[PDB]
Amino acid sequence: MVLYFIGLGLYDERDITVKGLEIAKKCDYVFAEFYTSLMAGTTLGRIQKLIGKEIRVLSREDVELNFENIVLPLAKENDVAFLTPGDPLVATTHAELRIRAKRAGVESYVIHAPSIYSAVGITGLHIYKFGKSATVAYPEGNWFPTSYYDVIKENAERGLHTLLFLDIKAEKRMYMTANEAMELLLRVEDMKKGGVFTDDTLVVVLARAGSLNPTIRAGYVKDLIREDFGDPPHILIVPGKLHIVEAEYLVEIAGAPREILRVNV
Amino acid sequence: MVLYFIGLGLYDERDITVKGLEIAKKCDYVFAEFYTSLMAGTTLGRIQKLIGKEIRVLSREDVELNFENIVLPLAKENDVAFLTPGDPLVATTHAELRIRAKRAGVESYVIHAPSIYSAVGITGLHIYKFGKSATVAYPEGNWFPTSYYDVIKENAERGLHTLLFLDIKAEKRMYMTANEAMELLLRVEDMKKGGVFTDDTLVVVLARAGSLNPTIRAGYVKDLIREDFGDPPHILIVPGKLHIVEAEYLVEIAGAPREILRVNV
Ligand SMILES: Nc1ncnc2c1ncn2[C@@H]1O[C@H](CSCC[C@H](N)C(=O)O)[C@@H](O)[C@H]1O
Repeated sequence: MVLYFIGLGLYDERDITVKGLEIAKKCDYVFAEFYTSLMAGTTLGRIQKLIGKEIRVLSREDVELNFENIVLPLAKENDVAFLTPGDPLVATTHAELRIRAKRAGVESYVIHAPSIYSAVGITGLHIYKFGKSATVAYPEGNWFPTSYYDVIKENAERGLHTLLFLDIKAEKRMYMTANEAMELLLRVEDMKKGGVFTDDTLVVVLARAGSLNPTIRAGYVKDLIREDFGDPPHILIVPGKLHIVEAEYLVEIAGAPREILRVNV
Repeated sequence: MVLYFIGLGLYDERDITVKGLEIAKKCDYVFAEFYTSLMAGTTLGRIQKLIGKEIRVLSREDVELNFENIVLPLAKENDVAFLTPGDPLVATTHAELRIRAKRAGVESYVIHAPSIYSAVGITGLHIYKFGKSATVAYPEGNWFPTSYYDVIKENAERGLHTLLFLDIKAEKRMYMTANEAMELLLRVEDMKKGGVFTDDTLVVVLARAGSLNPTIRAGYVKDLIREDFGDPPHILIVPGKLHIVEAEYLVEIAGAPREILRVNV
């Protein structure tokens, strides 16, 4: 008699909230997708073990095309759950699935979970200072995406930071790295030459948020473009004008160039 | 030798992640702060009983002035947990505390949890479209702060949504309602006449996020300004131009008027 959208969190199976676990343990059927993001700290088995239910995984197509044929039909006579990495409604199009649920006469509920969108708080950058966000997508064929480049520009002009979700092709097991994302951004700089992303632009990389030992680094592109930030997933951030306290955290915690301390007011 | 920054999540004692609960249980000492925000759906006692540990509450002064004298000493020789509502380090002042830990030769780890900053995804508004964030503060005495008005203006100007955290007098335990916030914004409009917030402005109200039954309502100020959204906490959102999918969700799930489909898209 219900459908639950339950978030699994940032890194491993324990990133689920107690609410989400207690509820998932009591559902009759459990579905999940693992294409919107990457949980590099667990495995399907451990999750199934933690929840104590068989977890039927779905592909982007099963979801996007047959959600109402695969999941909804059961939600009518049973308690069904749909799991996702991080928060189920952040940087996905899952929200519209609630509309399908409604249109099918199924009540739906949402259980949140830690999201990279808020997790960036660990970088020491003020969350309220983040502007519009964007995704650095893989180029395909002769199509060259540049929108994400303009987002950075627009925010930087207001002194705001930019959060850059990195692309992903789960079926191919391809998880864009920050290094890759930086390369792509430099290329776009050649094209537009708007002085947005150069070798002297300060950036911050967060890898494996949620793990006890995430990788947090801040520095100039020229020096990080070649750095190894560990296994994915990675997120890239282009800070705006920094508050002194932010710079302090970047230098003290993310080992950034001690020079960023002398901010330009 | 270890300090754990553990987030308590959105609303009640079950909004902590399994990771945060287990880690908290294995800690020798447990501290908590409830001045950046509160956990409206639970009590200190319900949290203590869930953690199975005595929890010492610290004031703003305790943390901001004597964190190194109250919390860190015990960390140098034990496993200490510092709990906070939401997701740690989303609150501006938190990050600075990791530096203090370092200064004392103490290791600190962060255990994330759902933040309202990311939970707003349940409103159907695309997360990437959220711009700079602001807080609607209660005017007091000869001080009438209004920057939050300019934040809406700059965001909406760029087609971006604006998340407004509503003021909370933690000690006094008073919550600013969305209605109160709307009234304030209508007054700030009469003073700046910038056409940023009026009776015809479309807004979204999210109450008790995290709860299984939050209140998600969308509509024009003139219709919502005196509507009862239930118990706190309330979050107010002034969306920018809407993508049709966002609008369809607001109408179908948040009871928004069909009118927004042609006026705000
Ligand atoms: N633990 C983590 N560390 C760093 N980046 C992460 C991450 N989890 C997700 N991301 C980033 O976000 C992208 C997925 S976008 C979907 C986000 C998800 N709903 C959430 O709430 O987090 C990834 O490609 C990656 O760039």
